[PDB]
Amino acid sequence: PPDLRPLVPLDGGRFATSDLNDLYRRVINRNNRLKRLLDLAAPDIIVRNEKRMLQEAVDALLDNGRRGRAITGSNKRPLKSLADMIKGKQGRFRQNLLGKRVDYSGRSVITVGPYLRLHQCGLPKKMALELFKPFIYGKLELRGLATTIKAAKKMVEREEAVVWDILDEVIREHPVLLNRAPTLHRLGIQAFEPVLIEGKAIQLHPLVCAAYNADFDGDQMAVHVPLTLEAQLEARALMMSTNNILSPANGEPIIVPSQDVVLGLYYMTRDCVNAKGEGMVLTGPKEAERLYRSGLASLHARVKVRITEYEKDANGELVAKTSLKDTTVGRAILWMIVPKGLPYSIVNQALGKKAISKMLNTCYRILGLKPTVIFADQIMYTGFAYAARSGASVGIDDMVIPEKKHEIISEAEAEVAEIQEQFQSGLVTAGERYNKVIDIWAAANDRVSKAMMDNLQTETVINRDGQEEKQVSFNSIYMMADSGARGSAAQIRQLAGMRGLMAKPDGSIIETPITANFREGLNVLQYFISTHGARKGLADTALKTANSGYLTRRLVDVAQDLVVTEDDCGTHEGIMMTPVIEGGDV
Amino acid sequence: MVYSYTEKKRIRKDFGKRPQVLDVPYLLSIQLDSFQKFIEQDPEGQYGLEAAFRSVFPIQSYSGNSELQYVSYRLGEPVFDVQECQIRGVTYSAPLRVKLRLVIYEREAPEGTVKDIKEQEVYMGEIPLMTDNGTFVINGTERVIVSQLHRSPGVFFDSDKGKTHSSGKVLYNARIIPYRGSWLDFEFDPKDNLFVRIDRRRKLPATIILRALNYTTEQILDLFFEKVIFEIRDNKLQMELVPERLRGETASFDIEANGKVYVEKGRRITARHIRQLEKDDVKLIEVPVEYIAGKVVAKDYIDESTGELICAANMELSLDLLAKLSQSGHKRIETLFTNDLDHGPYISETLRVDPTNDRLSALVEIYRMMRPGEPPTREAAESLFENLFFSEDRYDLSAVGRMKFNRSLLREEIEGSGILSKDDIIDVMKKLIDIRNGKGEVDDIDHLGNRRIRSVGEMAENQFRVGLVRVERAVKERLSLGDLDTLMPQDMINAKPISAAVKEFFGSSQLSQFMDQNNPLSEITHKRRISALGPGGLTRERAGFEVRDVHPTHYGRVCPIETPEGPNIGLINSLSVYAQTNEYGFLETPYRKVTDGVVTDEIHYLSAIEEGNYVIAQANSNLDEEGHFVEDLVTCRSKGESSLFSRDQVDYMDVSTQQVVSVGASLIPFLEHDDANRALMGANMQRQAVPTLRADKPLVGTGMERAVAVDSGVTAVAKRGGVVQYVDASRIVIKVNEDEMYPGEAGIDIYNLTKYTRSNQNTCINQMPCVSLGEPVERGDVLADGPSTDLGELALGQNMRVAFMPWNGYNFEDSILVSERVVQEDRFTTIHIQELACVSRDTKLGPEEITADIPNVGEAALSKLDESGIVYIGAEVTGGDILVGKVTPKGETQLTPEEKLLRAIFGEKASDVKDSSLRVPNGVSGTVIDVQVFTRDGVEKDKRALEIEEMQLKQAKKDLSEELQILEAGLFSRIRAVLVAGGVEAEKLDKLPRDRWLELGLTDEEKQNQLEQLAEQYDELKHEFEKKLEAKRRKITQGDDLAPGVLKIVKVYLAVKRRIQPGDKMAGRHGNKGVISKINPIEDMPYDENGTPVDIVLNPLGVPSRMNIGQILETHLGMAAKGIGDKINAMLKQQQEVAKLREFIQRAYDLGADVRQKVDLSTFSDEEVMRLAENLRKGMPIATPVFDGAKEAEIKELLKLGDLPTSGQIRLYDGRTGEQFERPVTVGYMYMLKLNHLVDDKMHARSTGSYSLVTQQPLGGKAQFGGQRFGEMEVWALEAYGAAYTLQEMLTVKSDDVNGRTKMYKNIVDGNHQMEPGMPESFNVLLKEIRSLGINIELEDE
Amino acid sequence: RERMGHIELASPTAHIWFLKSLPSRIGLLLDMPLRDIERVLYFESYVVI
DNA sequence: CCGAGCAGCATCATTACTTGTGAGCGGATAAC
DNA sequence: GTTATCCGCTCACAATGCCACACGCGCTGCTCGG
Ligand SMILES: [Mg+2]
Repeated sequence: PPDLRPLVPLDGGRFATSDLNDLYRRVINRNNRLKRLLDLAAPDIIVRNEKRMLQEAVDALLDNGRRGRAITGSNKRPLKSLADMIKGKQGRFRQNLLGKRVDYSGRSVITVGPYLRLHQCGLPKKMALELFKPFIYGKLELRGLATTIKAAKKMVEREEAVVWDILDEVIREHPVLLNRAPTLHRLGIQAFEPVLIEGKAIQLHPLVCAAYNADFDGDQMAVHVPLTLEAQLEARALMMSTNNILSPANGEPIIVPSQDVVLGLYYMTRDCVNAKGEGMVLTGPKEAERLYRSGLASLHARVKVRITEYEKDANGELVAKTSLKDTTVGRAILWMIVPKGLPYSIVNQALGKKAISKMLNTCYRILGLKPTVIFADQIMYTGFAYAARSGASVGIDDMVIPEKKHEIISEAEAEVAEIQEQFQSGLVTAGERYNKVIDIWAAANDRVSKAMMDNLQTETVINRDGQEEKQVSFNSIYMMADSGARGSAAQIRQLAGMRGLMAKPDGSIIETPITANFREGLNVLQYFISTHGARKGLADTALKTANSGYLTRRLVDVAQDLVVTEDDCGTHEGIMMTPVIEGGDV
Repeated sequence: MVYSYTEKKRIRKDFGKRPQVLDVPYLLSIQLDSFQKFIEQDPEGQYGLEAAFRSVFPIQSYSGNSELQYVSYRLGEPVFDVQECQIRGVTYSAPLRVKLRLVIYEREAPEGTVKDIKEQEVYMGEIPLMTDNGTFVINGTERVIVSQLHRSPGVFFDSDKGKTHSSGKVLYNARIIPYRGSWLDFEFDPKDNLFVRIDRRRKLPATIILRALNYTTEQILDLFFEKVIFEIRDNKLQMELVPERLRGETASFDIEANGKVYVEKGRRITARHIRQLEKDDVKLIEVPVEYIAGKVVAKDYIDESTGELICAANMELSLDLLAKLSQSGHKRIETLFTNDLDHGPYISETLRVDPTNDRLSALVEIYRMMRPGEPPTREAAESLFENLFFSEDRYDLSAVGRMKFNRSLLREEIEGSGILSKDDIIDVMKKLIDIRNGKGEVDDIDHLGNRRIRSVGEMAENQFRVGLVRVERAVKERLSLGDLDTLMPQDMINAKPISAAVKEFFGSSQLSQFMDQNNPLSEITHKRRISALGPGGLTRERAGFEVRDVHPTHYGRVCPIETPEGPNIGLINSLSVYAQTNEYGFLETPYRKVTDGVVTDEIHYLSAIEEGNYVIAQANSNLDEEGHFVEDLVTCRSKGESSLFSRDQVDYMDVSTQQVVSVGASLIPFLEHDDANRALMGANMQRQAVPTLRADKPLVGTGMERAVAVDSGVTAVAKRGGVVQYVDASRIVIKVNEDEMYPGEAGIDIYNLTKYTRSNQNTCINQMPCVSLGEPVERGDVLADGPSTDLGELALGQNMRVAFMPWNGYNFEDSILVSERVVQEDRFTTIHIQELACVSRDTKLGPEEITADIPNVGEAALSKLDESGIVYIGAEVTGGDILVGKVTPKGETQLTPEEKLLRAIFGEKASDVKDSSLRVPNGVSGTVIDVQVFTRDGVEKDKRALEIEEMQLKQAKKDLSEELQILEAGLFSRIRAVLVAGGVEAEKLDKLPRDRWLELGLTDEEKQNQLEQLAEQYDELKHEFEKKLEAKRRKITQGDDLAPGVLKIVKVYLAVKRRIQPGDKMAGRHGNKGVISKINPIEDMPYDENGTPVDIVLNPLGVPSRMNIGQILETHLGMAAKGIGDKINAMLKQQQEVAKLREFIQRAYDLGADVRQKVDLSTFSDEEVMRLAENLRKGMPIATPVFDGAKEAEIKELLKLGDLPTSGQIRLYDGRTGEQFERPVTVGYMYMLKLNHLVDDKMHARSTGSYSLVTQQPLGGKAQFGGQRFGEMEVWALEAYGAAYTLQEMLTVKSDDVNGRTKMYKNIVDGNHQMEPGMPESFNVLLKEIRSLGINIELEDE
Repeated sequence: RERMGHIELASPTAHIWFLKSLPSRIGLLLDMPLRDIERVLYFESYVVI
C-alpha cells in the first residue's frame, strides 16, 4: 500500500524516496519496456536479454541480497529490500512487533534520596505533571474545576496549585515502573509508589539500585506508568519491590546492604577497649542511646545492659527473657530496631556485611515478610545516620606501608641476583631459572602481604586503666575491608604492599614484578605493565557484554514456551542428584 | 630568570626533580607539517600535489600523438577568510590552477609538434586549506580529519597457528600489499604445498605465476633446491658429499667413501660421525643404485639421436629409469636434495600439481582465474598480467613500500623500484620456503614498525588522485574522439568530478568529523588522535579481540591510557606527547644518546625497529648530575622486555618521564599514584569537560597547561610584541614595538576577539582580554584567554573545598553532595548556545516570504517580532513561541481567473498563505543574542539584513579608521618636522591647527617640494584606504552562495544559562565520576571549627575499590596550596610591608627538595611582586610532572609551611547536630569538572503526541517528544513475572491500535480504567508486507 | 493503508526465495541441480521439457 | 537558448585479512 | 566402471540493549519546456 512506503517531503521539494519506491520504479519500468518490445516485433535476442534483466530487477526487489548488488545512487550502500523490512534488527519483528517504542512514560537520570521507604521512589514534579495528564484531566473534570478539556489544558499549562494537590491526590496510590536500560534479569524492571520531589532526577531507594546493578555514574532509567486498573493492581501485586527480595536465580536475598551502610553498622558494632564510659550498667537500650546522644559515652565501649530478647518458642507465642548481657552501647542502640524476633546473639558480634545478610535472612525466615521489610528500612536509616556520625575518612597516612617490605624486596632481589649468576655461570637451565624467579617473587609477595596485614589488622595498641593491650585496628582502611564494605584484601595488599607480578599480552608473567605500590609512586615501566593488564580487562568486558547479550537472547528464545501448566505429571523417572566431587573437596 | 611578561603574572610553583632537556614540541606537529607536505610546491615529486601529477601525467591519447602533460601548478587565494568563511557558511576554499600543455606530434612522421597550444593556470577544483589551528572549515562548521593507522604497504608473514585443520599444520602464508593495486599472497597447503593467489580468488598451484614470469622448469627448480650432482664414474654411481647433507635423519646403509667406512651399518648418523666425516675431507662415495629412490631429477633427458624424452625433468629417478638412461649415456646426472627437516620438496610437489606447464598456457590459466567467463587469448592474458603488476599506472608498491619490502627481505638498496619484479617475487617465495623450514622467523602484525600512521595530507592527496584518475580517463577519451588541434587546453578536463571527490572526502568521510570543540583539551586531544577504522582499516565488528591490546613497542610512541571506553577500545588511541611521525609514516620517539658513561643531551628520533635493536634506559633512573647513572644495575628495556643492566650496557636513555602518556593524560596530577583502569576514565572525563562563566586556574596542575593552552587555537596569542595601545571587551589594539615591523606599514595590529559563538556541541566560546592596558607584551604571549582558560593556563573546572566522608547516605555509592554556596557563587552555572535555521525555499507555487504578518496568530504571538518578523536581539523567548515569521504558498487548483485577477492585484500577497513559521522547539527557553541572515542575491535584503550589513560595515570601517589615524599622524608629524626647515614655521605648526598644512607657503627647491611629496603621499594614502574600504564593503554586502533555490536563511541564536542542579554529572580528574545528588543548604553542610563550610562531600568508600589513591593525595596537596593562599590573603588584608611578603613567597617557592626551577623574586619590581601576590590570594598553584610527582614528604613540608596539620585531617562539626565527628576527616581542595551530561538534556516525558506514519507507533527522541523503546529484554522481564495485563495493554493500547488508544484516552479522562485491546497496527503492517510477497497469510476463522 | 496493488508482469518470472534459499525449494522439488535452474532462469541455457 | 526537470546508470574494476560456524555441492578417494 | 564416501571449497548467516546527539541522503547528459 502507499501508506507503508511513504514519500515524506522536506522543507522544499526534497522527498525521502524510500528504497521500495525506487525498486518499484525500476521493475515497473523494465516491465513497461519489455511489453512495449513484445508488441513491437520482438527481436528474439533482445526480448531474451530484457526478460533476464527484468528477472534480475524483480529479484532485487524481493531481495537486494542474492545474485549481486543493486546499491542506491549517490550512496554506496544497498537499497532496502522487502526482506530487509522483515529480517535483521531493523525489520518489523525485532523493531516494532516484539519490542515497540512505547509512548506513555518518561526517562531521566537517577539519584539516591535515602529518606524514603523501601517501596517508594522519587519523581520530578515536571515528569509527573506530564505523565498523568490524562488522570489530571479526569480528576479536574470530575471536580468540575474545568468542565472542558480545553480549559483543562489551559490549567495544566498554568500550574495553578489546584493542579498540584490534584496531582498529589491522583497518584497517591498509583504505582509506576522504574526500568534500567539493559534489563538483564527479571528485576531489571520494578514498581514503586512515587512521591513528588524537585529537580529533574529520579530518586530511588539504595538497596534496589544495587538490585538493578544500577550505579550512580549517570546511569539513566526509564519510567512506565501502568494505566488500566488491572495493570495497576498487577504491578502492585507482583513487581512492586517489596515482593522481590529473593532473586529468582538463587534463593539468596537480593536486597543486601552493599556499602556505605555496612560500614556504618560495622563501625557501630565494634569495641574499643578503653573508651569513654566503659564499665557502666545500662537500664535498657533507650537508656544507652540517651547516654550516647548526650556525649556522655563513646559510641562503642564495653558495658552491661539488660535486654528482653523476645522469643517464639512455640508457634504464635512470645516469651520475654529480661536477661543482663554484656555488650557495647553501639550494639545496645542497634538492638532498638530488631522486631521482637531474633535472639540477641545475632547483634553481639562485629556485624560485618555477610553478618548483615545473615541477619536479614534469619529475620525473613522467622518473621514472615512485612517485619523484615520494616527491619531493612530501619537498618538502612540507622546505618546512614551512624555512618555520618562516624566520619570514616581515608587519609594518605592511613594506608601505612609495612616498613620491613623494603628489606624483604632486597632479599628477594638479592635472591634473584644470585640466581642470575646460576644462569650467567650456566649452572642451571633457562626455563628452571624463569620458574625459580617466578617462585621466589611469589613467596616474597606472600610474605610482604602478610607483613602488611599483620601491621594493619592489629596496628592499634592502647591501654585499659593500666599498661597496654592489642585490639583490632580502628584505621579507616580495614574498616572498609574487614567489614566487607568495599573491596577485599586482594585490593588492599595491592595498594599498600607490593603490587606483585603482572601479565604479558599473551598471558605470560613478567620476570620483575612491580616492586612499587600505590602509596609510593611507580616507575614508568611499572605503570606500563599495569596498563597492559588493565586494558586487557577492559577489552574483555567491552566484548563480553555484546556476546552475553546475544547468548541470553538465544536462550530466552529457545525456552520462551515452557509454562508450568499441569500440577503433577504423575511419573517416577528421576535423576540421581549427588553431592558433587571434583578430585578435591566437595 | 627567563619568565615571560605573562608568566610574571602568576608563576606556577613546580615540583619535579628531573631537569627536562627537550621542551614539549608544538602539540600540532602532525596536522601542520603534513598538510605542508601535501600543499607546498615540492620540486621532488616524492609526495604532495607534484607526486600525484607525475603519476597521473603525462596523459596520452589513443596513440594519436596528441599528449597532454603538465609543467607545474599553483594555488589561488581564499576569496573569503577564516572568520568570513566561518560565519557566512562557506568552505575555506582555495582556487586550484594548473600549468598544462597539450602537445600534438606530427604524422606520419617522427616525434616533434606541429600542433600545440600552451595554457597556464587552467582551473581545476578548489581544495580546502588548513587553518592555522590545524583544522579545516567546511561550509559553516569546522571539521577535523583524524590521522589513520594502517598496515604499512609491503610484505609480511602470518602463521595462523593451528586454527585450521587442527593438527599442528601451521601454514605460513606471506602477503604483499601495495600502496595501490590488487595485492598478492602465497599460502601453504595443509599438505605442504605452495599456492599463489590474488586478494580473494581460487587458489592456484603456486608455480603457475613462476611459469607466468617466463620460467623453464629447469630454471624453476634451479631457484629453490640444491643439486646433488652425480658425476657417474666408471662404477658405483658417484656423487659429491658434505656431511651436513647426509646429517638429516636416519640413514639407510653404510655410505663408505674411499673404502673408509664412516657411516656404520644401519642408521642414526651421529654429530660425531658427521664430525669425523668432515675431518676426513671426503669428496666422493661409491653408491648402490637403489639408494636413489625418490631423487626427483632436475635435468630432462633425451637420447643423443632419438630426440624423445627418455627421463623427464621433475618426474622421478629410480632403478628402472636409471638403468634405462644408462643404455644411451651418460656423464652428468643431478637431482634435488630432499629432507623433512629442511629443503622440503614443496616446489616439486606443487609442480606435480601444476595443471599447465607452458608460459602462454599459464597466462590463459591466470586469465580465466582472475576473471572467468571471457575469451582466453594470448594478448588479453598478457595485458591482464603485465598490467596487474609491472604497471606504474595500475600499480605502485610504495616508496615506503619499497623500503619495508627490501628490509623484510634482507636486501641492500633502501630505496628502489616502486613496482614488483621477478627477482622480488622469487625472493619472497624463497624466504617463505625458509619460513616453512626452521630458518627465518615470522613477525607479528601489532609491532608498530608494521603499522604506519597516515595523516590528513597523504589521505587528502590520495583522494585527489583517485578522483583524478577518472577525469584522466574522461579527458583521454575526449582527446581521442574530438578534434585533436582545434581547441585550447582549457575544457577537455571537467573539474566537477575533481571537486566532487575532494569535497566528498573532506565533507563526508568516515574519518572527517567536525571538531569535538567544547573544551581546549578536548580539541587538542582530538586533533592528535590515531584511529584504525575507516577506509583501508579494519572495522570494530570484526576488529578481533587481539589488536586492541597494547604492544610493548607502544611505549613512548602512542599513549596506553587515553582511549574511548566502549566498543572501540585500542582502535582509537592518542599520540604520545613527545612523539613524532617519521619521514615515512612510522612513529619515532626521542631518546638521549648515551655515550660511554655520560648521558649527553644529544637526542635521537628512533624508529620502532631501531629501538628494538638497541637498549633503552628508564626515565626514572636518577643521575649523578654528570650524565652517569648513580646506580650500577639500572632497570632498562632492550627488546620488548624489562631487565637490569650495567651502566655500560646501555645506549639510550629516555628523554623525560612525560613521554609515555597522552597529552590529555599529561594533564592528570598525581598519575603515578593512580591505577590505569581508572585513570582511563579520568582522562576521558577530562576530555568531556565544560567551560564555565569565570574559569580559574587549577591548584594542583601538571605544568602542561601552558602548552595545551597556547598550542591550541582557543587563546588569541599575541603575534608580534608591543605595547597595549587600546584594550576593550571585544577588540584589542596592539601598537607594535618600533623594531619588529616593516619599513612602511605602521601596522598597529588588531585582535578581534570572538564573542559568544556556538560550538560544535552548543557551548559558548568567549575570549575575555586577560591583559591590562599599557602593559608591554612580547612576541607569542597570551592576550585573551579562550573558553575555560585563565592567564594562558588550561582551566577546566573549579577548585572546590571538599571533604571525604559519608553523609546520611546522600553520597551513597558515588553520588556527590554540594552546598548551595557553590550555586550562589555560580561556580558551575554554565552557558549553552544553540542555533535555529529557518529556510526560505522556492516552491513551484512560489518562493517563500519572511514577512512579519501572520494571518491567524494574534499580536501576542507577534509582539516579540519586528516589522520584518525576525525577533529583536535580546527578547527573552520561551518554548513554543515563534521566532519567525515565514508563511508559505498553500493552495492550488483554484483556476478561477475572475478571482485570480482579483487576487492578482488584491490578493497576490493574500492568496495561499500557510504559516509554516519557525517556532522554538517546545521545552527549550533562552535569550536570543544574535541573528545571522543569508540572502539570495537579486532579492534585495531585509531591513534586518541591511541593518546587520551596515553594522558590520561600520565595525570593519573602525579598524581602517584607526590605521588612517596613525598613518595621518605619522605623515603630519613628518610635514611639521620638515616644514619647520624654513619659513620659519616652528611656532605655527602647533598653535594653528591642521587646517591647510599641505598648502602653507615657503621656499620651493625642497620645502615646497616636500609639501608636494607629502601631499601626493597623503592623498594616495586616503585613496588606498578608500579602495580597501570599498573592497571590504563589497565582500561584506555581496550575496552568498545558496545552490538549491533558497532565498533567506535566517539563523537565530539562543543562549541559555543552565545552572547546576540535582542530576547533573560531575567528576574529578581521577575517573571518580558521580551525579550531584542534593543541593544541601549552606548551613547543613559540615564546617571546620573556624566556621568555613566545606563545599562538596564526596564518598570515601569509592577509593579502595576503584583503587585510585592519587586523588586523595591531590586533595591533601590542594589544601596545602589553599593554605599558602589564605596566608598571602592575610598578608594582603592588612597592608603588610612588601619585603616581608616578598621573602615569604620566596621561601614558599624554595620548599622543594631538588626542584628544577629556582625563582628568586629578585629583579621583580615591587609592584610586580604585589601583582603576583594579588594573583595568588586564591591559592598558590602547584605544578607536579606526571611521573616525577612531589613525594608525600614534600607535601608534609608544604602543609607545615602553612598553619595546617600535617595529617591533612581536620575535625569537623555537623551543621545539623552541632556536635563533632570522631575520626578526623580528610578535607582539601580538589579540582572538579562538570560534564555536558547535565540533566536538562535527558529528563523528558510523553503523555500522548505525534506518531510515526509507516507505523502508528510513537516517535523517538526528546527532540521529537517521543516515548521509550520497550525492547526485547523489557518484554522478557515482564513476562518473567505474571505481568499479563500490563504487558498486554503496553503492547496494544499504550502505543498502538489507534482506535484502542483513542478509546483509552477518552475513557480514562472519564475516570474509568479499562483496556480495549484490538490489534497492533504494526502487525497489520507485517501482514501487508509479507503479503507483498507471494506468501499468502490470513487470520484463521476460529 | 490496506489497499494493495498489483503489477502484470509482461513475462513470468521467478521468486528469489524459493529459488535461492538453501536448499532451493525448486531444486529439491525437481531433483535438479540448483546450478541448472539458475542458469536457465537467467537466460543462458535451454531446458527441454 | 538556456534553464529546469529527468531516467534509468558495475556510474572502469570499482578490489578489500579471516570472524566464527553450518550446510551443501563438486570432485578426489576408495570398496564392490 | 560403479557406487558411495568423504573432503575441500563456497556461500549463507549471526554480531547487546538502550539512549542521546550530530551529520547527511542523485545525477547527468537526455527531456522538456517555453
Ligand atoms: Mg553506570
